[PDB]
Amino acid sequence: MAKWVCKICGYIYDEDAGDPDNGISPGTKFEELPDDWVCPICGAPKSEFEKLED
Ligand SMILES: [Co+2]
Repeated sequence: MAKWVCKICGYIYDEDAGDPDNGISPGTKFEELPDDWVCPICGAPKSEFEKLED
């Protein structure tokens, strides 16, 4: 699946890994993350992520 980078801290949201420590199962698309999910490292909102693709 796709990977997204936090433009603040460099955390990679890997859709294949999800974010289970914060309620997100592996395989959850970025678009499907709750609106108020934040970067688990720096706390940045979803707005600050960019998808890693051309
Ligand atoms: Co971050």
